Amino acid sequence: SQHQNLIDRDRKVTFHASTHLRDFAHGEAPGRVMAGGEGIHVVDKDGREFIDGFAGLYCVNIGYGRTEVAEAIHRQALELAYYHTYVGHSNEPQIQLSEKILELAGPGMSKVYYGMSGSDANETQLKIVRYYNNVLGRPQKKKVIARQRGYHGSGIASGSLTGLKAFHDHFDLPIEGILHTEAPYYYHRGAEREGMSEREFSAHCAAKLEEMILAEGPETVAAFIGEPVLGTGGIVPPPEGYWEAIQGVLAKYDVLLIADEVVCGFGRIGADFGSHHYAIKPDLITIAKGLTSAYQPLSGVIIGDRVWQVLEQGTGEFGPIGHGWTYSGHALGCAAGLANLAIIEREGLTANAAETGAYLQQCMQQTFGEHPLVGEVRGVGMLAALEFSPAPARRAFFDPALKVGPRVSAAAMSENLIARAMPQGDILGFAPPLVTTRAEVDEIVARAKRAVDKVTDELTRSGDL
Amino acid sequence: SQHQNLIDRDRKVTFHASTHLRDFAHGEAPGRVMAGGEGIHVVDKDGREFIDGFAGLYCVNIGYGRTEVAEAIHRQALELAYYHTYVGHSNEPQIQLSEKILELAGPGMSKVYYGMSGSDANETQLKIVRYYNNVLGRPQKKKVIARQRGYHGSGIASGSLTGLKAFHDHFDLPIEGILHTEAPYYYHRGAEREGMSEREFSAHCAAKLEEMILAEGPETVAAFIGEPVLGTGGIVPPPEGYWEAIQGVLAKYDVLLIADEVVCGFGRIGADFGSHHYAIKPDLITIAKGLTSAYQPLSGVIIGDRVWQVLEQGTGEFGPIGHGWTYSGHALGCAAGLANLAIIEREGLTANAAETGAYLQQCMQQTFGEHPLVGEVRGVGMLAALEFSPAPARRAFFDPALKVGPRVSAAAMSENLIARAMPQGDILGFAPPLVTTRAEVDEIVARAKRAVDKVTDELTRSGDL
Repeated sequence: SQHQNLIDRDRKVTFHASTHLRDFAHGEAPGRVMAGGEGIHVVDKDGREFIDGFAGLYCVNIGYGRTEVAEAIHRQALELAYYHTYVGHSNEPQIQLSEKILELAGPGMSKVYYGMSGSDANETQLKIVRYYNNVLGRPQKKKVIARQRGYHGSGIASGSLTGLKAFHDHFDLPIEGILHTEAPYYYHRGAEREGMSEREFSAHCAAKLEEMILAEGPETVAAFIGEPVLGTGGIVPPPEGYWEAIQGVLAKYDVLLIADEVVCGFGRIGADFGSHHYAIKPDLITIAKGLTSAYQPLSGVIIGDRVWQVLEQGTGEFGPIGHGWTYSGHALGCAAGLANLAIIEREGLTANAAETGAYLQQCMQQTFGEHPLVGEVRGVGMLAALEFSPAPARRAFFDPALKVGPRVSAAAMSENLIARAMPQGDILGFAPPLVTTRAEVDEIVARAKRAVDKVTDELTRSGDL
Repeated sequence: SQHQNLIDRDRKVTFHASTHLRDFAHGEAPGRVMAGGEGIHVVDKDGREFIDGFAGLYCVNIGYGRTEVAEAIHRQALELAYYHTYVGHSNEPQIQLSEKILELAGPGMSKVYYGMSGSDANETQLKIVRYYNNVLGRPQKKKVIARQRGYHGSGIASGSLTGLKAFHDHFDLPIEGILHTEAPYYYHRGAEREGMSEREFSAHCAAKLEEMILAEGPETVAAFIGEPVLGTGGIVPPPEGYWEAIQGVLAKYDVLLIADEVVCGFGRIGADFGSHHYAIKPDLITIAKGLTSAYQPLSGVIIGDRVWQVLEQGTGEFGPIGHGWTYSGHALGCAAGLANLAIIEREGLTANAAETGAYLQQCMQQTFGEHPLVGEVRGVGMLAALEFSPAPARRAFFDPALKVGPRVSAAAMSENLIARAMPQGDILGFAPPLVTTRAEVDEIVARAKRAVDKVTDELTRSGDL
């Protein structure tokens, strides 16, 4: 077919993200050319239509095929596609978008700096943290604490913040000065902690954070970064009491709080930001993904009042800040951001994420809460996940070599449903577009059920369950 | 005016690249809202029209106002704006663009990996170098040598590669494992080396590189990164013999070569790549800017055959590579890339850059070669620069406090010419669009002369010459 001819051309020329590079180049690993889509559906080059239960990568939040966004980009392209935004230069969409972002983020947020990826936004965060402490005369106050199973990007420094092995192994990461405290992941607590409640587990996490700060010396610890809800690390809502306990420790030691809102931002869990939902009061916020629904690459750092004041002090002392990306503030990116945010507001998609997301949780709990392959059903808003187990009542894990998670994802693909096998475990993840309806939730759940049942039967017959 | 009211809105909400953040927020530093443009001209919100002698930031290479590129973006947006390109997934523009990129880069280049900025492409390069040596069982062979005054981006690791103070000071950079050898900058050689010819200075640079490699231990040195011609570090063509001597040293010690083509790529110096012009045979190539002429954010890493072979070996051993950006391979970015490259080909812009670029060099030499303020006139292709001096014959440098470079750039702005004051010196830089005609060169030069003469008269009167 034309589809396979295109794949075979691609094998000769493209290094793809998260791909078995040898097997893809040599024809053993599969490819797929995506060609269209509308709503929650994406279509491949053969015309095969899938329900995209993952919205790309937690990002096609307003759905596919938004002509309205294409027209917004085009109107701006016929005026000015690009000029730099260095040294006080701007474009009108960028100015308007900064206003809209700050309105959504709320009081306490001061300014926006633009990039193109969540990874580059976290590079910017790290430079800000270093500059902040140098300006304040605290040259040792520089270490940054992330968490096991956090996901913060895929570069050298941003990938050091990430707490997943795939982004460190063979790359000599993390770099110096980046530390990892406990995964905020109750279902993975040790067997010895079976009896812990969520709140006791949160207390344990806060105690370990405080111990880390004290062992390192509080005068050396600058910042803590966390997603409100773990995304790529497993779609894991925080345990009861977690954010209140963590914030108390950070305040005790004057440690900055960076909320990584790349997944949770702009409606994903039923609030404007995950920080709003969980009563997190960050000093700095990372955004991307749902900022433009992926129609253009755009990222942001939202700088709070406290840090901004010190950025003013530093530039007063030392001059213009030594930071910039050529495409920072790209007018077409900002035009897409404006159109995307206007659609979210006009269509009430944050409320749909809250209400239909609650329905998603209800349907997943009903369908999978007593399934013999499912150790945990979890989620919040338009995020959900199923973590598989050979013995749910014991929170047992499968031998990773059985590839249970990947196999369930592949079985879902055979039901024409895209749902992601999450890394470092056996977990089927869901992050559907925020336009998803209750009827579409029912169809996603029904297809997922057939896929989980199929792999359950295979594992029964092979003696692995 | 409406323009200043827009700027004043922006002062309250946006952190700009390379901006005096305090003075801009408080109304004491200027802004400018850019709103339109066609060809070599860019227009602000008041309708004031400038010749952009810097093509944005060395990047609007096919000129402003290309409705053809807007239409290509729009056509693809009506099909599919975005799906991820992870795990062997692709889109048709991405496949086509990989083929076109490799055709231009030439034999020996094998694959393309996509990002959004030159900075993120150099993050990828660093991960590749680490992975390569770990797979080969050389865990110690990891150091990366860049050069003083090189520019490789503005992140943590990418900014560590950069060899300019603004991207290090107050940020605690460079990170460990990154070294800086001699600036490839003949006019800045020490007074103790006044008598060196360019070839002698190149031999000196190669000797200092060998000295560094031997002092570090060759078994600990993994790679060397360089722009063929320094861009942001001063618009500095390499001295005669430089790339021949450096490449011999790198082969002698089994050090990989990364050519950073973000500025020189896609016609800027009159060849498809700067490496072609200077007979550089790199193992890895970084690309951005002229890849899309800034119409969409897009970057690339081009991986050569020998590095690709080890990426295959490593993925064969360890599985899919732990690297990805959400927006890698964005279909609208690749569509703009294809339209941009087709325009460069159809209009013969690489040849224009060679031919009209040579004319630019001649005009700059004739107008400024004996100008009392100009210590050096230099350039190649469509890159040119004037470095100012209080005594050209001594290669003397101004007290930076006089701000000669910034003053000349501001005087050029008063002639409605954008030409950049380069960092860390008194240098007026030029990187006009590759469509620039000979008559446009004459007008650029004439406006620059008026600006240079104005500041010369000020400094003559004040006794600073």
